[PDB]
Amino acid sequence: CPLMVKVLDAVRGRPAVNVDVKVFKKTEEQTWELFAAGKTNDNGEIHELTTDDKFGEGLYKVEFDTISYWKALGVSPFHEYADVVFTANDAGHRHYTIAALLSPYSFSTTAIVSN
Amino acid sequence: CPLMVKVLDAVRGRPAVNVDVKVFKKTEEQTWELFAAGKTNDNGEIHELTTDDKFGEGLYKVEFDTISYWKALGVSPFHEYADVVFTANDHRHYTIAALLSPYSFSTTAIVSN
Amino acid sequence: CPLMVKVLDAVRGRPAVNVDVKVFKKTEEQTWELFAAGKTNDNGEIHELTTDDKFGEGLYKVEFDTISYWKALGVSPFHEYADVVFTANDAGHRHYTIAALLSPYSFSTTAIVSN
Amino acid sequence: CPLMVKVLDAVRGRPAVNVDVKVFKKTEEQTWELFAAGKTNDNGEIHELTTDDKFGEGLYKVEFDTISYWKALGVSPFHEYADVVFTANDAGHRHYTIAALLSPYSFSTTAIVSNPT
Ligand SMILES: [Zn+2]
Ligand SMILES: [Zn+2]
Ligand SMILES: [Zn+2]
Ligand SMILES: [Zn+2]
Ligand SMILES: [Zn+2]
Repeated sequence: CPLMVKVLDAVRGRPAVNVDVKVFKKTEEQTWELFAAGKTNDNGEIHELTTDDKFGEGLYKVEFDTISYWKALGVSPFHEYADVVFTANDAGHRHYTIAALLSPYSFSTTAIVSN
Repeated sequence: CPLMVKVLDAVRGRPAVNVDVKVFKKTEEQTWELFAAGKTNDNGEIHELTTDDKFGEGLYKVEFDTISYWKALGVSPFHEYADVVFTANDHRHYTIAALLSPYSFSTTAIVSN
Repeated sequence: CPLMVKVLDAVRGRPAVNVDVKVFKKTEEQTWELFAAGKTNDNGEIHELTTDDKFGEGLYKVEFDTISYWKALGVSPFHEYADVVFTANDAGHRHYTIAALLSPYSFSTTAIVSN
Repeated sequence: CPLMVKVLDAVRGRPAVNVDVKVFKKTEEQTWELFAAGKTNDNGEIHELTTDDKFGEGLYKVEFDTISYWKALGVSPFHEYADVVFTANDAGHRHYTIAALLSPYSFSTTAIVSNPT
């Protein structure tokens, strides 16, 4: 599984469950085309997402729908969403885990890249 | 000054100097239109990014060009760039703080009156 | 396994391997007594730090030896070490994961608590 | 001013006001002696914490009382407190800002170190 996410909620000290996650890929026309999608499970992870075959070289954007996550818990957050944009698989085959730590007015995102 | 940025480098423990920062604003055509731009100074701040008059209600995107920042220091980082998107319903002042590491990016919003 | 750690290196985008982790527990005499110790593996995890039986109610301190970690990579960091202090198991039995993200001049810590 | 703190609350997007802060310094006897203390103001800063004269070489610990901060806002937090320990002024005279970002189950800290030339 070459693209994973792990989302944690810094307010509750729990994985963030039901965070809608879209992955886009940049096209020759310089637009973002929807590549993959899911919802974080009980562990704040998205199983599947894509495959070594269908992945490939290019520029990807992983978007977490943070505003819906917070609003559903009665919190009024700052950000519309949290993006991670990066070039993938251009210097040999890697696996990417995108970790996101969520607070209402703050976010962090960290990439773990393996071989 | 109603929209500020403060950028820190977590590797050096110094403000991040010369980080290209673009601010966009969402339009009725559903596109991002360039609204403001600058480069962080010696304190990692951009000084007069916009003005109370020009900065109305709407949806804004602050973009930090992190890949250039790092590459120029001989580091090969993870992110192409780092976006902060939010709706200003202001009257309020917004500081976007970013902490930069090669494989991690952290952002906090400070909102005042 | 009721007390886990997960340590990531924000410079390399890799789990932080060989970080010395000591766990202390507060005593009646108001001192810290050494409770457990380990070194992060290839995934930045310590695997069996204590056990449900030995890990009771009280005040604990998890210490990461960050200065040795960085110096060994030729970096001269800011912090001597990074501590996480917390009360555990006082409102019923929980499992605790302490996540740390390391940069030379910055450290971040998050707790994940489950039932 | 050679030692500042700046404390932010990640839940509110506001400076964290009235965070109790203590600074300790390590002694020859291997113990922590209280060196300075304050409460964060409206900007989450404590300013005149110490002075270039009083603040020499050594090992210091800056402690934020996060549990009181949160409890006073009705939040039951995870950490008892948050410590930042570091050696200061051993390679020439510097100024230190310790920035802390607080969430109920998460704590983040960054050091900004400058050379007053
Ligand atoms: Zn593979
Ligand atoms: Zn876009
Ligand atoms: Zn158990
Ligand atoms: Zn101690
Ligand atoms: Zn001085």
